[PDB]
This record gives sequence, C-alpha cells and structure tokens, in this order.
Amino acid sequence: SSQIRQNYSTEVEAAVNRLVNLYLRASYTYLSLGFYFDRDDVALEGVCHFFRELAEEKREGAERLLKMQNQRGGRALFQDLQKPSQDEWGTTLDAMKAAIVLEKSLNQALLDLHALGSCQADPHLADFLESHFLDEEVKLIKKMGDHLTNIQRLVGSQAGLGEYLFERLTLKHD
Amino acid sequence: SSQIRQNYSTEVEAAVNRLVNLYLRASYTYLSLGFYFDRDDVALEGVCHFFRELAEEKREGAERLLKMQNQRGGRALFQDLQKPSQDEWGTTLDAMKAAIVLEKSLNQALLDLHALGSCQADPHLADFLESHFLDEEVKLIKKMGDHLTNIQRLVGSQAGLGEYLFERLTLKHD
Amino acid sequence: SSQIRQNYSTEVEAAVNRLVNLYLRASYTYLSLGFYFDRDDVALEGVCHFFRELAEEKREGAERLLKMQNQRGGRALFQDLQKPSQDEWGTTLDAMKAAIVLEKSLNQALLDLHALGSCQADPHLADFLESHFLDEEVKLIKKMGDHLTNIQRLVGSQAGLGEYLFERLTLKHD
Amino acid sequence: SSQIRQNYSTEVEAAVNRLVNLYLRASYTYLSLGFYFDRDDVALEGVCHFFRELAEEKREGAERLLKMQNQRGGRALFQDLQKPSQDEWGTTLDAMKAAIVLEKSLNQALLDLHALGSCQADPHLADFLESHFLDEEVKLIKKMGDHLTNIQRLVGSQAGLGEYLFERLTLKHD
Amino acid sequence: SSQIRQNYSTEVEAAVNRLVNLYLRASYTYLSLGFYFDRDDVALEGVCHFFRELAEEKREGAERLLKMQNQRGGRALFQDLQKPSQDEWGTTLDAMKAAIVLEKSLNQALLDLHALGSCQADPHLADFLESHFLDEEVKLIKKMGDHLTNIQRLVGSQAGLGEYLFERLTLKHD
Amino acid sequence: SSQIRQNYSTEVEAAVNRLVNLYLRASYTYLSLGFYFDRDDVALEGVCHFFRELAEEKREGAERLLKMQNQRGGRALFQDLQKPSQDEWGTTLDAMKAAIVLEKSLNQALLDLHALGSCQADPHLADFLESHFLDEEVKLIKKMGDHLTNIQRLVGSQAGLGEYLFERLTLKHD
Ligand SMILES: *C1=CC(=O)N(CCNC(=O)c2cccc(O)c2O)C1=O
Ligand SMILES: *C1=CC(=O)N(CCNC(=O)c2cccc(O)c2O)C1=O
Ligand SMILES: *C1=CC(=O)N(CCNC(=O)c2cccc(O)c2O)C1=O
Ligand SMILES: *C1=CC(=O)N(CCNC(=O)c2cccc(O)c2O)C1=O
Ligand SMILES: *C1=CC(=O)N(CCNC(=O)c2cccc(O)c2O)C1=O
Ligand SMILES: *C1=CC(=O)N(CCNC(=O)c2cccc(O)c2O)C1=O
Repeated sequence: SSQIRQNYSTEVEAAVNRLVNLYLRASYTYLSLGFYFDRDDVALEGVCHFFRELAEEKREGAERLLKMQNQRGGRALFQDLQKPSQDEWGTTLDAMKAAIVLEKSLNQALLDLHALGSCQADPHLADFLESHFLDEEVKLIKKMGDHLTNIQRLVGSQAGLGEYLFERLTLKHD
Repeated sequence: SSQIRQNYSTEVEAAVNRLVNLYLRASYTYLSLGFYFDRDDVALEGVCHFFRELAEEKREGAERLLKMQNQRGGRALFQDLQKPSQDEWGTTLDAMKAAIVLEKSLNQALLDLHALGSCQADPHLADFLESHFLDEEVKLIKKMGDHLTNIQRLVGSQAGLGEYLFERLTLKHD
Repeated sequence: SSQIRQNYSTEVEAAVNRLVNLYLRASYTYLSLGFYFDRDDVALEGVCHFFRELAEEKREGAERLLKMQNQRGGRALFQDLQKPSQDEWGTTLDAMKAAIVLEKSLNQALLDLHALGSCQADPHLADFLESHFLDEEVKLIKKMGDHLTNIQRLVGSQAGLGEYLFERLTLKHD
Repeated sequence: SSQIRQNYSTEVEAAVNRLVNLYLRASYTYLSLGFYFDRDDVALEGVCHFFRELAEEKREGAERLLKMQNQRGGRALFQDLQKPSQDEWGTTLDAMKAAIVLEKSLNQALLDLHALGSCQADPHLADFLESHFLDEEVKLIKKMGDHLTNIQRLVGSQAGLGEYLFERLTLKHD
Repeated sequence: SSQIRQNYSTEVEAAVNRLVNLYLRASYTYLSLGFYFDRDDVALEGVCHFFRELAEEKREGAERLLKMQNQRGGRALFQDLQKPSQDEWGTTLDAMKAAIVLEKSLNQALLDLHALGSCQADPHLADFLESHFLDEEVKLIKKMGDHLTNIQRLVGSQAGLGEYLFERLTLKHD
Repeated sequence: SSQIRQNYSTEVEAAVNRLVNLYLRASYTYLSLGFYFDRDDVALEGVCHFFRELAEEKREGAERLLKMQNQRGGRALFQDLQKPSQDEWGTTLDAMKAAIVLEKSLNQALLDLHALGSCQADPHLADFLESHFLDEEVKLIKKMGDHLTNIQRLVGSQAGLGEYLFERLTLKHD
C-alpha cells in the first residue's frame, strides 16, 4: 500500500514472504522428485505424476500467499530458491519419507505463522491460513502416511515387485 | 499415526473420542424419539421424521469427528452408548424441550473442546469445529426454539388440536 | 398399541427389542472396524469401505425391526449399546474372522426368534424374518467366507503383499 | 431468546447492534454517493453503479448480522441512521478516498468485535466474522486502492479527460 | 442541473426529498418488523417474510423518487433516518395495525405532493406519482385491510391458534 | 540411462541443465513482475496478467527441457534459482524493457546450445530447439517490441494517462 494496509504487522508481512519461499522451495523439490521418477532407470510413472502434481499444488499455495500479501498491502519480496536437498531420491519409500518430512516442515511453518498472527490479533491472517492451508496440509499428510504404510507393507520382502505394484495399483497413471 | 501426528495433544485426542460418544448418544436418543412418534398411539409422522433426520445428522457428525481423529493421527476409541434418558417422550412439546436440552449440551461440549484446542494452540481443531459444527448447532438450536414457540402457542388451549396442526402445517411429512 | 396389537406375544416383543440391540451393536462394531482400517498405520481403504457399508446395513436392519415393532403394536425399548469387543482389529484376516463370528451370532439370533415366533403361531413375524433377514444373512456370510478363503490364500507367504492385493483387487475402493 | 441463548454475552449483543447501525449508515452513504454521480452535472454512470452496488452490499451485511443476532438469541435494536457526512461528493477521486475511509472504519469495527468475541471465548461470533465479513472487506479495500491509484494516475494532468476514461474503461456501465 | 431543469419548483424539489426520507423510514420500520417476527420467541416466518418484502418495496420507491429528482434536475438531499417507533411489535394484529397506519401516512404524503404539483402545474410530477405510487399504495392498503380482518376473525378466541393459522395458511412461507 | 543414451554428449547434457535453470529463473522473474503490477499502488491488471502468463510459459519450457533430458538418457540436475534482479520494477516501460533483455538472454542461450549440438552432430537436440523454442522466442520478442513501441508512443507526454490506456486497450484483462 500504504493506502490500504490496516492491522497488518511488519512481522507477519516478513513471515509471509518467508512462507512463500518455503512453498516455492517445496514445489522445486517436487519438480526434482517428479523428474527423478521419469528417469528410464527408475521408470515409475505413477510416482512421477504424484510428485509433479504436488509441485503444482505447492506453487499454487505460494501464489495464493502472494495474492494475499498484496490484498493486505504488504510488499512481496523474493529470495533465492535453494536447490533441493538431494539430486537422486532412492526408492519410492525413500521419496515418500522425504516428502512427509517436507510437508511436516511446511505445516510447522503454517502453525508458526498462525501463532504469530493470533499473537498480533490479525484474524484475517489466521482465517486465511485455516481456510486455505491447514486442512490441505492435514489431508495431504494423511494421504502420504497411508501411502507410506502401503509401500512398507509391500517392500518388506520382494522390494521390486512391491514398488511396481504400488505404482500400478495405488497411484494414478495412464 | 505416529508417522503423521503433529501438534495434536493427548488432551484433544481424548476429548474428541468423548465428543464422538456424545454425538452417537444424541443420535441414539433421536432414534428413540423418532420411533416413539411412530407408535400407533402417538402417531405424529412429521415429528417422527424430524427426529429420525436428526438421528442421521448426529451420526454424520460423529463420523466426521472420527475421520478427523484419523486425519490427525489420533486413535479412535469407543465406549458404550448409554441408552436414552427416557423410554417414552410425552407430547411434542416435551420432546422438543428434551431435544433443545440435548443440543445445548452438545453445543457446550463443542465450545469446551474449542477452548481446549485454542488453549493447546491447535488451530486445525479449532477451525474444524468452527467450520463443520458450531454454526450447524446454532442453526439447529434456533430452528428448535422457533418450533418450541409455535408448539407453545398452539397448545395453550386445545392441546390435541394444536399438536396435530403443528405436525401437519410446520413439519415435513408425506 | 393396544388398539392394533393382535397375535403378538410379549415374548416376541421382548426378543425383537433384544434383536434391535444386537443389530445396533453389530453396526457399532462395524463402525469401529471401518475406522481402524482408515488409520494411517493400517491404511486399507477397501477394507474400511467394506466395514463402513456393513455398519450401514446393520443399522438399516435395526430400523426395519423397529418399524415392525410399531406395526405390530409392540413398544420399542432401547438398552445400552455395548462397546465393541476390541479396540484394534489386527490384520484383514483377523477382522474378517471377527466379522464372520459376529454374523453367525446375528444369524443364530434370527433363527432363535423365528423358532419362537413359529412356536407362538406368529406367521407375520416368521415371514418378516424370512423375507428381510435370513437370506440377507446367508448371502453376507457366504461373501465373507469367500473373502476369508481368498485372504488366507494370499497371506500364507508374503502376508503384506497379499493383504495389499486383496484390498486392491477384491474390495471396492476409489 | 432466552430459550436458545448460549455463550452469547451482553457485550457482544450490543456491539452487534452497533455494527448493524454502522453497516446501514455505510449503505446510506453509498446511496448518496450513487445518486450524486447520477446528477446531470456529474454524469459518471459507472461511478454511480459502483456506489449503488456497494449500497446493496452493505445492506446485505447488515441483514446477515441481524439474522445472526436472532440465531444467537440476542435482540436486535435499531438506532437512527445518521445522514451521510457530505451532501456533494466532489470528483471521483474525492469520492473513492471517502469510500476507502468509510471501509477502513467498518473494517476496524469488525476487528474490534472479533477481539471482543475472542476475549469473551465466543468462537461462533469470531468465525462468523472471519467467514462472512473480514475477507470481503479486505477484497473491497484492495479493489478501492487499485481504483484510487488508477484515478490518481489519470488526473494528474487533464483531470476531466482522466475522470471520463476511468469511468468508461474501468467501471462497469451500460 | 441547472442545464436541464424545467418547470420544477423548489417546493416540489424539497417535498420530494422529504418523501424519500418517509419511504426510507418506512423501509427501516419494516426491517425492524421483519426481524422481530424472526425472533425465536416470536417465530412467525410468514410474517417476517411479509415485512421484509415490504422493506424492499419501500426502498425501491425511495430509489425511484431519487431517480426522478435527478431526471428533473433537482438535488437529492438526505436527512437522518429516524429509528422506528417501537423496538418490539406485539402480535401479528398489532403489527398489521401499525403497518396500515404507516401506509396511510405515506399515502397522505403522496396525496399532499400530488396536490402541490397540480397547484404548481407540474404534470410530470403528478403523473409520476399516479403511475408509480398511488395505485401501489391503494393495492397494498387493501391487502393489509384484508389481512387485518382475517387476523381479527382468528384471534377473537384462541389467539395463539389463530396467529399460527394465519401465518401458515395466508402468508407466503417455506 | 545408460541403457538408452545414444549420441548425447556430456557437454549437451550439462548445457541443457543450465538452460533449465535459466528458464526457471526467467519464470521466477516473471512471477515477481506479475505480483509487482498487482500491488495496490501500481494496479495495472493487464500488465500483471501479461507477466503471470509468461511465468507459466517459461516454466513449461523448463519442463519440456527436463522431459527431453530424460528422453535422451541424461540426468537432470538442479541448481539454485537466483532471486530476480530487482524487487520493484518501475513503470510498464521499465518492465517491458527488462523483459526484452531477459528474453534476448534466453534466446542467446538457445542459439548457443543449438550451435553446440550442431557442432556435436546431435540433430535431435537441434531440431528439438528449432521445433519448440526458437520460433516461440522470436514471436515473443516481436510481441514485446511491438508493446515497447506502443508504450513509448503513449508516455512521451502524459505518462500516467498513457500507461493506463495501454493496459486497458492493448493488454488482456477482466
Ligand atoms: C503468543 C501470542 C499470543 O497471544 N499467543 C496466542 C495466540 N493464539 C493461538 O495460538 C491460537 C491457536 C489456535 C486457535 C486460537 O483461537 C488461538 O488463539 C501466542 O502464541
Ligand atoms: C485456557 C487456554 C487459553 O489460552 N484460553 C484461551 C483460548 N481461546 C479461546 O477460547 C477463543 C475463543 C474464540 C475465539 C478465539 O480466537 C479464541 O482464542 C483458555 O481457555
Ligand atoms: C417350539 C415351538 C414349536 O412349535 N416348535 C416349532 C416351530 N417351527 C419351526 O421352528 C419351523 C422352522 C422352519 C420352518 C417352519 O415351517 C417351522 O415351523 C418350537 O421350536
Ligand atoms: C482481550 C480479550 C482477550 O483474550 N484478548 C485476545 C483475543 N484474541 C484475538 O484477538 C485473536 C485475533 C486473531 C486470531 C485469534 O485466534 C485471536 O485469539 C483480547 O483482545
Ligand atoms: C392548490 C393548488 C391548486 O390549484 N389546487 C388544485 C390541484 N389539483 C388537484 O389537487 C387534483 C387532484 C386530482 C386530479 C386533478 O386533475 C387535480 O387537478 C390546490 O390544491
Ligand atoms: C562449432 C561446431 C560446428 O561445427 N560449428 C557449426 C554448427 N552449425 C550451426 O551452428 C548451424 C546453425 C544453423 C543451421 C545449421 O544447419 C547449422 O549447422 C560450430 O559452431
């Protein structure tokens, strides 16, 4: 703004910019996961699709946060997007564990920003997160956990066979 | 879980299990109310329908709570369902008063769990209740109060005639 | 009633109330089974769906029994619903065995009530059970037995893999 | 009520009546703005439409607040509606500045009532405001600010020409 | 204007502004009536709907008057809207009597303005009122009188029963 | 691969990874441009849309490059995405100049990679670029140049008025 800004603290404004960076980094990590599973020597198309769709979801979250920054009169500021933590992601099990770790770290950042906004008596911020992010993250984390249990069930013995079956029979593919 | 659980206190987990029990008990009480009004010596079909639909609503609430328990990584635990407080429910007026008492007790339990979750800095829980339960209860309680006033208006004099008219002209029936 | 009651013994009236309780307890047991399989550390969606649909079927049976109680002029009386026998249900095999045990106990109660009604020369009761319950139970018990054999075939060796395949390829899921 | 009222403080009840008055006063101010721009010596049809639609929006907000007062068992009490602050509203720029001032004052009243309700542990009130008012106000204030910037851009030089172009090319008209 | 004003006296211009105020005050009185009948301790939905629709009709009349003020080149001037005469409105009979009193006072103001305009040889004003207001008021007053007679017929004896029947069987409701 | 890789040099593989980084950096720069023009103190919706659509186009280019990396048996490797060169982007003219600079730098990188691939006798790479990138860049650069000329024509005198008109009459908006 400063023509529209009202009840929007500098602390929240900066934390929103940080959360945009976290969501875009998550979207980048998922881009990397997706194309790893499209390698000809990995070749699990369902897994690739699963992570490519999450890359899109996380970019959308970032964009909603940026829209909101501007609705409140804050200034979007971008930082570098750190490269993902790995160049190769292992098995579907390794990948799904890394994804759940990533999601829990995003969820904690959401929770932290909600607490700041509730502290700052910023109910628009708090409801924004409640309405568009918190349940999306709980639903995604539950789906990931369900996947992890199924993958684990499958790859106790006959790990190859189990990885193929999960990709074929649980994950969406052509 | 414990693979997905995050920011979900044992206190909230137990209170959610208790609230499931309260909703299922309410659904049972409404089952009983419904079939009481289907007796050939009571025979108020609109009233029966009204309570049978509330039995379904309260079971749905319980099921949403149980879904949520699992989304958060808590463990659903069931207790006995206590039989309803009465075997015979009197007149439509008596029944509607009992229903409003029941609803207010469910609403207070919701309010209590919201307070616990807000105390515990559990905004997913608080929003879950706000989004799916609190306004449903306020709307139902208002409808019940509107009914009670109409029933009372009718059964001051000519109590039989008034009970019949309310069932015929206010409540949904075939 | 007592304006409509005809050829409807106190013994049958009480046994019908007991059978309503048994069906509602079975529906509760299936609720518990269903949500157990929705746990993130169990995560067998087909199995959850299978038991949640049986919860609905058993509640419907109870409701038909209650309708019938009132059609005959008897008085519905509700008792407590005892909590299910277990809080955690083990593997799909354990669960399906428990379900078959439960069904056989409901079937025996049906058979017992049919015998009482035939003894009491109550052909409406006997036909009611024949028409709406006995073949439903035989068909369900046969489906359960078919499932049990398939589960057993699968989990002799590679128990995880087999549990996943059964849920994926036999049970209805999204 | 007092048959339905639960967890609804006298402080909130009175503040809701005050907020109804503020919304209806805002709707009146917008009525005046609208018809000012319909004057033959002002004659900016888009601007008239813009303010007449806001008059309707603010009346709708008041009506939702009054519905809610009754849902909670409070008593609606009306006060006079003070005449708008001006009889003539100047240029589109003057008018849009006055509108943003008005909106910010409504938003602050919303924020104030949210704080009271959160203080009073009234989560239905707080969610009611979050769900139906706070983001509507943030979205409207942002649209007004976007308009103000465009109007300002236009009327630096050639103020007549710029006022006409904004009305023609930004605002909805026939 | 003063570019368009022709044959439009200052006396008529001021009386039109006064009549706008009277119509908006009537619309406010009807808002209050409407929400009174939506109270849970009043609870006559047809009556609420009846008065809420009249609130809309009276606002529309005010808006047509304001449009006309501007068509003729007069200047709309707004005054405060006085709060309604009562905070609680009694029975349907009391309310309908108050409404007929209100309508007759609006009708007299219309008649008075018609006389002024005919005196001033302002046939556009006179026809405007004839075409859009006078018969609308006569039709509404007749409907109110028909209602009053029916309410009176009903609440001679068994006043509660009669109030319920009128709302149910005469007034439009869901 | 290395099961599928054929005629695909390490030099091309690395240059493709670099070009992915350049396209994703361009997409990030356009994200920033887009949200700058959505600021309430900038407020040029057409310009925002124009840059947000380019953010999507550049991400799509990166994704096609990554698909191709894997089709050829190379290994995608991601680096950090450097933050954009500016935090605030000035006027539409400044922004469009920065965009043309950015595009020309991407085009040169395409040309450079084409030369490498033609040097390496890698006709699949060369045709891939010819078919999916080179004419897309020439068409975009021409559109940008057409825009720049129009913006310049407009903001010689009356820079505000001209910026508004270009956004309104050239760029796609709601
Ligand atoms: C330090 C600031 C402060 O007041 N405090 C509380 C903020 N509130 C919450 O974290 C919270 C969480 C969930 C629901 C609520 O309604 C709620 O207030 C701090 O953290
Ligand atoms: C004891 C725990 C605590 O902090 N305290 C406050 C919890 N907050 C609320 O009850 C409440 C109610 C409605 C809206 C809110 O935003 C809100 O924080 C306790 O009860
Ligand atoms: C004790 C009461 C009595 O008479 N006796 C027989 C009831 N009949 C049956 O059990 C039966 C079962 C299946 C078909 C029939 O037609 C039928 O009579 C007792 O159990
Ligand atoms: C004085 C009453 C009180 O407890 N205190 C806090 C009320 N809470 C908030 O204002 C608030 C704002 C935004 C989100 C929340 O969750 C929240 O509790 C007072 O103002
Ligand atoms: C004082 C002004 C004047 O001339 N006089 C008459 C106005 N005319 C009427 O009141 C009237 C009413 C109905 C139909 C007509 O055609 C008509 O002229 C005054 O009141
Ligand atoms: C150094 C490698 C080499 O041979 N040399 C030529 C590559 N060819 C081209 O750059 C080119 C450009 C456009 C169309 C062609 O058909 C074509 O060969 C080097 O740069």
